Amino acid sequence: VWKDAETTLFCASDAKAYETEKHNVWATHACVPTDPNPQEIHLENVTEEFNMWKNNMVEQMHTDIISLWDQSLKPCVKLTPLCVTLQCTNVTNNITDDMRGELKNCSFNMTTELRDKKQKVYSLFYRYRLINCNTSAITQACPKVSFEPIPIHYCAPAGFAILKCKDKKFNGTGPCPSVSTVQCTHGIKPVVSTQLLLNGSLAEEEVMIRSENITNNAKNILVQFNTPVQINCTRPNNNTRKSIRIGPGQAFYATGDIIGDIRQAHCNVSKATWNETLGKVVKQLRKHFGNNTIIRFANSSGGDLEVTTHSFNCGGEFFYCNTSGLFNSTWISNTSVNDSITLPCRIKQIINMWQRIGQAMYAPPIQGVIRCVSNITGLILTRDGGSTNSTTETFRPGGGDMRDNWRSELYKYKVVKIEP
Amino acid sequence: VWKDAETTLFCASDAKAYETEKHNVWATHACVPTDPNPQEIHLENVTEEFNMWKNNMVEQMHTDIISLWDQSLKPCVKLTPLCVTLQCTNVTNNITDDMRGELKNCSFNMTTELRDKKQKVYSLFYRYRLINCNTSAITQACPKVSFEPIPIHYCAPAGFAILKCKDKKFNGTGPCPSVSTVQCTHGIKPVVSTQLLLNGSLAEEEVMIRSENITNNAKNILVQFNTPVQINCTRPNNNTRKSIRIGPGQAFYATGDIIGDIRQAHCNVSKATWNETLGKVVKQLRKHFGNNTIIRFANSSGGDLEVTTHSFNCGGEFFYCNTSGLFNSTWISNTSVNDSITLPCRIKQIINMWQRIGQAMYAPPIQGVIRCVSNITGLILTRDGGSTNSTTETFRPGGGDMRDNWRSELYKYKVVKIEP
Amino acid sequence: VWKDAETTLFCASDAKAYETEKHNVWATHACVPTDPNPQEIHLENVTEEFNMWKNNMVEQMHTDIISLWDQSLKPCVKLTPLCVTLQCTNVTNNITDDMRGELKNCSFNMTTELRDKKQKVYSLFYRYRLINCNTSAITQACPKVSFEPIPIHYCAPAGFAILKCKDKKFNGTGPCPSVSTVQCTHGIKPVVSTQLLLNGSLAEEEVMIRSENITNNAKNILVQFNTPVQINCTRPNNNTRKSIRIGPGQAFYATGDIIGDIRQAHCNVSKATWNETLGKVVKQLRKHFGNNTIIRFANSSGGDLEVTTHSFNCGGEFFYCNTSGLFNSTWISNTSVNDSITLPCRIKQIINMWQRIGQAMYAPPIQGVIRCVSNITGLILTRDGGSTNSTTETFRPGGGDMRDNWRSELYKYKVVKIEP
Ligand SMILES: *[C@@H]1O[C@H](CO)[C@@H](O[C@@H]2O[C@H](CO)[C@@H](O[C@@H]3O[C@H](CO[C@H]4O[C@H](CO)[C@@H](O)[C@H](O[C@H]5O[C@H](CO)[C@@H](O)[C@H](O)[C@@H]5O[C@H]5O[C@H](CO)[C@@H](O)[C@H](O)[C@@H]5O)[C@@H]4O)[C@@H](O)[C@H](O[C@H]4O[C@H](CO)[C@@H](O)[C@H](O)[C@@H]4O[C@H]4O[C@H](CO)[C@@H](O)[C@H](O)[C@@H]4O[C@H]4O[C@H](CO)[C@@H](O)[C@H](O)[C@@H]4O)[C@@H]3O)[C@H](O)[C@H]2NC(C)=O)[C@H](O)[C@H]1NC(C)=O
Ligand SMILES: *[C@@H]1O[C@H](CO)[C@@H](O[C@@H]2O[C@H](CO)[C@@H](O[C@@H]3O[C@H](CO[C@H]4O[C@H](CO[C@H]5O[C@H](CO)[C@@H](O)[C@H](O)[C@@H]5O)[C@@H](O)[C@H](O[C@H]5O[C@H](CO)[C@@H](O)[C@H](O)[C@@H]5O)[C@@H]4O)[C@@H](O)[C@H](O[C@H]4O[C@H](CO)[C@@H](O)[C@H](O)[C@@H]4O)[C@@H]3O)[C@H](O)[C@H]2NC(C)=O)[C@H](O)[C@H]1NC(C)=O
Ligand SMILES: *[C@@H]1O[C@H](CO)[C@@H](O[C@@H]2O[C@H](CO)[C@@H](O[C@@H]3O[C@H](CO[C@H]4O[C@H](CO[C@H]5O[C@H](CO)[C@@H](O)[C@H](O)[C@@H]5O)[C@@H](O)[C@H](O[C@H]5O[C@H](CO)[C@@H](O)[C@H](O)[C@@H]5O)[C@@H]4O)[C@@H](O)[C@H](O[C@H]4O[C@H](CO)[C@@H](O)[C@H](O)[C@@H]4O)[C@@H]3O)[C@H](O)[C@H]2NC(C)=O)[C@H](O)[C@H]1NC(C)=O
Ligand SMILES: *[C@@H]1O[C@H](CO)[C@@H](O[C@@H]2O[C@H](CO)[C@@H](O[C@@H]3O[C@H](CO[C@H]4O[C@H](CO[C@H]5O[C@H](CO)[C@@H](O)[C@H](O)[C@@H]5O)[C@@H](O)[C@H](O[C@H]5O[C@H](CO)[C@@H](O)[C@H](O)[C@@H]5O)[C@@H]4O)[C@@H](O)[C@H](O[C@H]4O[C@H](CO)[C@@H](O)[C@H](O)[C@@H]4O)[C@@H]3O)[C@H](O)[C@H]2NC(C)=O)[C@H](O)[C@H]1NC(C)=O
Ligand SMILES: *[C@@H]1O[C@H](CO)[C@@H](O[C@@H]2O[C@H](CO)[C@@H](O[C@@H]3O[C@H](CO[C@H]4O[C@H](CO[C@H]5O[C@H](CO)[C@@H](O)[C@H](O)[C@@H]5O)[C@@H](O)[C@H](O[C@H]5O[C@H](CO)[C@@H](O)[C@H](O)[C@@H]5O)[C@@H]4O)[C@@H](O)[C@H](O[C@H]4O[C@H](CO)[C@@H](O)[C@H](O)[C@@H]4O)[C@@H]3O)[C@H](O)[C@H]2NC(C)=O)[C@H](O)[C@H]1NC(C)=O
Ligand SMILES: *[C@@H]1O[C@H](CO)[C@@H](O[C@@H]2O[C@H](CO)[C@@H](O[C@@H]3O[C@H](CO[C@H]4O[C@H](CO[C@H]5O[C@H](CO)[C@@H](O)[C@H](O)[C@@H]5O)[C@@H](O)[C@H](O[C@H]5O[C@H](CO)[C@@H](O)[C@H](O)[C@@H]5O)[C@@H]4O)[C@@H](O)[C@H](O[C@H]4O[C@H](CO)[C@@H](O)[C@H](O)[C@@H]4O)[C@@H]3O)[C@H](O)[C@H]2NC(C)=O)[C@H](O)[C@H]1NC(C)=O
Ligand SMILES: *[C@@H]1O[C@H](CO)[C@@H](O)[C@H](O)[C@H]1NC(C)=O
Ligand SMILES: *[C@@H]1O[C@H](CO)[C@@H](O)[C@H](O)[C@H]1NC(C)=O
Ligand SMILES: *[C@@H]1O[C@H](CO)[C@@H](O)[C@H](O)[C@H]1NC(C)=O
Ligand SMILES: *[C@@H]1O[C@H](CO)[C@@H](O)[C@H](O)[C@H]1NC(C)=O
Ligand SMILES: *[C@@H]1O[C@H](CO)[C@@H](O)[C@H](O)[C@H]1NC(C)=O
Ligand SMILES: *[C@@H]1O[C@H](CO)[C@@H](O)[C@H](O)[C@H]1NC(C)=O
Ligand SMILES: *[C@@H]1O[C@H](CO)[C@@H](O)[C@H](O)[C@H]1NC(C)=O
Ligand SMILES: *[C@@H]1O[C@H](CO)[C@@H](O)[C@H](O)[C@H]1NC(C)=O
Repeated sequence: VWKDAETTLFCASDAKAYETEKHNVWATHACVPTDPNPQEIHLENVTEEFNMWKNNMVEQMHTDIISLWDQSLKPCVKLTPLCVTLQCTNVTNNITDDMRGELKNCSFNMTTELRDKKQKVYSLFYRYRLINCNTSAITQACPKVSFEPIPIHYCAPAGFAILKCKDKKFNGTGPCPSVSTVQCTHGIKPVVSTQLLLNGSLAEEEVMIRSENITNNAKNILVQFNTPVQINCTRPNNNTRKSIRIGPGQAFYATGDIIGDIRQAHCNVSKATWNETLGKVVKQLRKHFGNNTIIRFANSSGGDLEVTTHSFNCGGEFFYCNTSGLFNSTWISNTSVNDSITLPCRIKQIINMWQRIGQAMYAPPIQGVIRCVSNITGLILTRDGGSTNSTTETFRPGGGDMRDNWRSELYKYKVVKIEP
Repeated sequence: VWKDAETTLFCASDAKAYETEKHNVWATHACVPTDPNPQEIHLENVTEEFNMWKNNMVEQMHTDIISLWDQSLKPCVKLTPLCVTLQCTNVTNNITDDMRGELKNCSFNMTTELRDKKQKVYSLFYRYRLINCNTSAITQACPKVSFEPIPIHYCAPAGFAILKCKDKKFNGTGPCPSVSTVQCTHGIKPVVSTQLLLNGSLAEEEVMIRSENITNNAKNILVQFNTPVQINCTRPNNNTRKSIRIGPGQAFYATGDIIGDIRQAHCNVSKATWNETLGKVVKQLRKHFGNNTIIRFANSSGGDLEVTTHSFNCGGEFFYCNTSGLFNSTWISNTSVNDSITLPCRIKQIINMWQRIGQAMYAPPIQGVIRCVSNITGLILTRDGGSTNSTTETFRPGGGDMRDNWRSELYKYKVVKIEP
Repeated sequence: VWKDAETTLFCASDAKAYETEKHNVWATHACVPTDPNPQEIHLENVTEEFNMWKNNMVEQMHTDIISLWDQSLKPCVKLTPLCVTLQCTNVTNNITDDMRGELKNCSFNMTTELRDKKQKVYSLFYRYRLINCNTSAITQACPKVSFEPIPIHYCAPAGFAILKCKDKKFNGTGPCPSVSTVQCTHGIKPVVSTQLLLNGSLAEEEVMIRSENITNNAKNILVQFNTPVQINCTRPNNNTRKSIRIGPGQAFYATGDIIGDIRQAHCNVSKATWNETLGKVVKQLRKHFGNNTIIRFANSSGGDLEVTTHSFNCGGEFFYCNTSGLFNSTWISNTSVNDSITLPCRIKQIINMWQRIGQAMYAPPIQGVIRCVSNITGLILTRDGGSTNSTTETFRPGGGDMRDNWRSELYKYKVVKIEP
């Protein structure tokens, strides 16, 4: 007897990591070390039926990680008071292109100690007077933290197992020949991004495309790669940490010292991989739903900054990248058709977590010149509903609900229970 | 073996209701649906001894509901800051009877956004300058809530039962012939009122009077009816909801728009029922402790507004009703002796829950013209200690501890445990 | 089978005490009464091996009591706002010795009710204008509390026991002949002090010296006495309680009324006991590690006020005592060698609990003339690393981590588990 769908997930993690960093603090507090036994061991026959996209385990891991995020919001992060009005100026003494600025170094009036005293203080805002924040601001900061995803294992309890499709070619709703039962997963990393999977897991054989409804264009298409497309992101913006402890309740930072004239925040994607991978993707597409069609990739359709750009994190700052460089190639149905692609990005401090309960700020980006090298492990796509007179199919970057990213990770795990 | 008194109560509730309304939110969070099995099934003989007024289950349900009320106090309700001074005026441009006003439309100075800015704002106070609140003010309000009692079932756990006296005529301390054992109650509604039971449960046969000590006038007398006396309460006061979200931490309302000039807030009790019921009550009284006596009913003896009036709620506002109309009849011992009784009521926003930890405000009464039809299911009485030379007995409305209302509801449930 | 080290401790306590006092509130909330059975009963043979200083039970009781202290910090204690600047003066109108003052009666400006009104208010500071507090101030106060250690028993759960060395002469790392197993301890009192144990437990036979590493001078030496050295502490400082409730959120006190000109805060230690005890201690020392050496006792080496003085409490105020009177005797190796010792002490309101999360204030010391008689049950020592050419050994008062005080109390308890 195998019964499914039980919100019960054990956890596993730890080696050299402890506290400080918020991910490390979280894994430390919610996980125990693992054991290198796990045998799974598939048993002969025992079914061919499965459906990864109707897994409530995903929704569990999701709501869990979010609630944990609030549990991190509790102690140090400051929901108040200082955001009122900002006396900002610009570093531009001559100008072209009407740049203005995303980053501004500003002056302020700040409650320090005692009653109603102020001192002149530096403040930076990522996006002149006023302007403030809109109706909420939690400021994370904190003395000892950081933000790098840490491997988290999901295990089944006592009297429970987890079946796992080891079939390389799964239709997602469908015929699976090899079912095994593991007690605990290998350890999943919590990478929060859109459009591409960064870090994550690779396909064992060939590139695999997966959709909950290949006809319904509103449903996402998790495209998993057998190979990584490079992406090196260097944001050489510089900020010097100054945490002025002037008052008991108050804990204020001061960023925006020094110089260096860094261009925005910068990134690259490395293309050879992107050439073969995109060609092979249009190959898979044309060997699935797309039989004879020229495939075109336009950029994001529009929306919130988290939706229009590849919004991901390089350690707690929220990067937004113009994504035209990833999606600007028309793939000819007839046949297939040192330089690297350089993508324009921006660092944000003010992000909107949760629902609107509050905004989250990583206030003192420490040091400067911080490059994050990543492996493009993925694509999340939504199809642009087209016609058949166009003799072409258009595909756009979609996403937003990270639960889709977990289905893209939790695709081979379904918690099940055993009965005599 | 049957051992009693265990603070362990399972709960049951839900059908179409979900969240929003605070009662709905509570039942949703503290209850699971029920099953329409329950068989009770009385067993032949098995005792005649019981005592409803020494039940700690009542004290449990009570403390539970109150703690739950604080659990509702947590998220949205605002204990601070704005109550300081009020710049109020009156709508009276000509006058008789020196009415002044219970309700006032007032002007204020309000922290909106940023640092130390204000804007002119409407404010209403239910009860000229100043005056404020006394040393505490929690303001409930909230975007999605309401307040209507929701059926809550109390069940016994595993290895436990609940004996239930199905005897129609119980002396309260005494001889009960039919004991049954149910797993879960039919579902009790949390009606917070004094003097009368509103909604609640009716007596199966005749009117039943119940007292913990019929000699001790300090002990309450729960008079349960076999029939409901009508009470229709129309408060046609009008208030238009304006919730100005000016600042992140601040959430302010604005009531007191429009007009219609409604007299106070109004109510009615329907009398024919009240005639027969009161006659029958003096009948029961004269067939119990009152053998040969003329029975008179004077109004409340005095005290806090919650004690002098029939303080009940029509959806979160606290109504206070002049109760002379209910208790103004002298019942002659000799024999017995379309018009409806109309009662004067007032709506309050500022109530005192708990102990003095804080006052509770339902700040934006939404809409206007809100009529609540109710069934008078009850009387809670205290006797006026009289003499025997008066050749009369006087009875006054008492109450205050809602636990008495639960004994008036939890009268047929006593949690018990089973042993071999 | 006996396996050790399980963070599981049952608790026991209560007789006549209830709430109010914080210790009473704590024992009331975290303990159930006990039973006067406990039989322990040693069993013949069954080992000689033990090690009291590697007990994680101590660390458990410690972290528990501290977390409980924060749980007391929650409701009434005020982390804010009023500490800004103080307008203080002195009662000295003529002077010798440049005394200044530890205690000052001061004037202030205080938010009372409404918006931005103040009234002239008395304030006392234990340690002229300004000065305030440094970067945190929690103010305890509260309407109904106090602070006197209450006996707390530690018990082993189900399937667990606690072995107990009843050997009078234990080397601490070593050979123990009599092991017994109790379910619950006799009840340990939470005395927070340094250098001396006050209240606490006495040795059954002779004076016993105990060290984790008798060679390592950095390790503490818990010297347990078979007899108490007296210590009577009379602080006849007077303060009159005035709690002005001016505003809803605000709860302010007012101390520093009346007079009496009490000298600081005063104390005594009674010496005859101290004579024999110190002689016997140098006896034990010379019969252990000190074979032929003149033993000298200098005062505290320096540090925070909690480290330099015998920092203990007389009911919630933190006393600091000049400790030269305890350690000023050179003990001749050759042979041994009504007046009472009077020690100078100071009462503090501002103490630093925890880590630096915040300072704790007992704000209104109520009444005046409060004498606490105590039994000196102890010594915590650290050795001054000397030479062998000096032909003398010097010993200094050390301490600070109260866990050492619990090892000094939890010395005969090690929670263990049983297996077939
Ligand atoms: C608590 O207990 C107390 C008693 O202890 C109860 O107190 C009652 O409170 C209610 C609420 O206010 C009172 O109701 C109002 O009564 C007003 C006076 O009514 C008397 O006089 C009228 C003549 O105007 C008379 O018709 C009434 O008797 C009628 O009803 C009885 C049965 O009850 C019946 O036996 C009679 O035959 C009468 O029925 C005739 O008239 C009816 C209309 O009134 C017709 O429907 C029927 O077919 C027949 O022709 C009674 O003697 C009365 O004026 C008020 O009516 C107003 O306002 C109502 C809203 O509150 C609204 O619904 C009505 O339509 C009406 O509005 C119209 O008229 C007014 C002015 O009359 C205009 O301002 C409006 O603009 C509107 O105009 C329209 O109609 C005009 C005339 O036709 C026309 O010109 C115009 O063009 C428009 O078309 C209220 O009904 C009640 O009086 C109180 N009772 C007592 C004993 O004092 C209370 O019930 C109880 N509470 C509860 C919860 O139970
Ligand atoms: C801070 O202040 C500084 C000054 O202190 C200021 O400096 C400017 O910097 C910018 C960027 O380098 C310069 O912009 C470029 O100007 C080029 C030259 O334009 C002049 O000549 C044009 C014709 O030249 C063509 O043909 C001639 C043969 O005659 C040939 O030799 C040339 O090489 C070239 O082929 C002429 O059209 C132009 O005048 C136009 O505009 C003015 C108004 O500004 C108008 O009045 C005229 O009627 C006419 O429309 C001018 O005289 C220019 O070629 C170049 O344009 C190309 O590149 C841009 C992208 O960069 C394309 O958008 C465009 O389509 C062309 O492909 C570009 O515009 C500018 O010249 C400097 N200003 C001066 C005075 O030197 C900065 O703006 C300030 N900011 C900063 C941070 O530096
Ligand atoms: C953005 O802002 C960030 C800050 O938020 C800023 O960070 C800088 O990062 C760079 C690169 O890592 C640092 O540069 C290095 O600085 C080293 C330390 O220099 C300090 O101390 C010097 C002496 O130190 C010796 O002795 C001290 C004890 O006294 C001991 O602690 C040290 O370990 C060491 O033994 C001192 O001379 C120096 O001050 C010099 O310069 C200042 C002006 O800047 C001048 O006022 C002084 O008079 C003096 O000349 C400073 O106080 C330094 O050792 C090191 O130098 C070696 O390496 C470089 C190559 O990297 C060689 O060129 C050089 O010959 C040496 O071998 C190097 O210079 C810098 O310290 C950080 N700044 C801060 C504030 O921490 C980034 O620069 C900014 N980034 C951008 C993009 O703008
Ligand atoms: C806003 O301002 C307006 C004015 O702009 C003002 O209007 C008043 O409205 C009220 C309520 O309707 C009126 O009060 C009533 O007055 C009745 C008439 O009183 C006059 O006459 C009295 C004797 O009349 C009797 O006999 C005569 C024949 O002589 C006969 O026609 C009558 O029908 C009646 O039978 C007389 O006593 C009285 O004068 C008394 O008071 C004045 C001081 O005010 C004093 O100086 C006199 O010496 C004497 O004591 C007056 O001249 C009156 O009958 C009626 O009283 C009965 O009812 C009330 C309950 O309503 C009972 O309490 C009382 O016991 C009686 O049973 C009542 O008092 C008043 O007349 C209006 N004023 C004017 C100027 O017209 C309002 O006050 C303001 N407020 C609002 C919102 O409207
Ligand atoms: C408030 O104001 C009042 C005034 O209104 C003021 O009162 C002072 O109170 C203090 C404490 O009681 C007094 O201090 C003592 O003074 C003693 C006397 O000193 C005088 O005489 C000294 C010599 O006397 C010796 O020899 C004579 C014979 O000649 C013999 O009879 C005496 O008994 C004694 O043996 C003399 O040296 C001294 O003058 C010295 O100092 C002044 C400066 O002040 C300097 O100019 C001189 O050159 C010289 O150095 C003075 O004339 C004194 O004996 C005593 O000292 C002993 O005790 C202290 C400890 O208390 C030791 O530290 C010291 O080593 C000695 O053992 C002590 O100093 C003082 O006299 C009062 N002042 C007056 C004017 O009467 C307070 O200060 C104010 N405060 C309060 C709260 O009261
Ligand atoms: C430090 O400050 C604290 C305050 O925080 C202060 O505390 C005082 O503690 C002392 C000692 O315990 C108290 O002294 C006692 O006060 C008793 C009460 O006196 C009050 O009431 C008197 C009458 O009371 C009778 O009737 C009332 C009802 O009316 C009833 O409640 C009582 O129980 C009792 O039956 C009243 O006369 C008295 O006022 C007198 O004095 C004031 C000036 O102080 C004057 O203005 C009045 O006109 C009047 O003369 C006061 O209001 C009192 O009964 C008691 O007296 C008996 O015992 C003493 C010996 O102890 C005998 O000498 C005396 O003859 C009586 O037998 C005693 O005096 C005092 O009340 C506390 N103060 C406060 C504010 O509570 C300390 O003094 C300060 N300590 C230091 C070191 O400075
Ligand atoms: C998928 O979507 C299409 C419409 O886009 C619909 O026709 C089809 O029935 C859907 N499949 C499922 C399983 O709902
Ligand atoms: C970034 O570095 C990796 C190797 O670490 C390389 O494969 C990749 O091509 C680089 N990215 C670009 C755009 O050059
Ligand atoms: C990047 O994308 C935006 C829309 O998201 C588009 O308008 C813009 O032209 C693109 N930028 C580049 C460099 O192509
Ligand atoms: C607001 O304005 C009123 C006068 O309209 C004044 O009495 C009051 O002091 C003002 N309050 C503030 C916040 O200054
Ligand atoms: C009931 O109250 C009366 C006094 O009012 C008293 O005489 C009687 O003993 C009481 N009964 C009980 C059970 O206490
Ligand atoms: C209503 O009751 C109050 C006392 O609570 C009494 O003073 C008043 O006279 C009564 N009012 C009416 C309308 O009878
Ligand atoms: C309170 O008054 C003092 C002078 O008595 C002054 O120095 C101080 O600034 C005042 N504080 C406030 C709140 O203005
Ligand atoms: C005790 O400390 C001394 C150094 O002071 C060292 O020589 C000895 O090895 C230590 N013993 C243990 C058990 O570490």
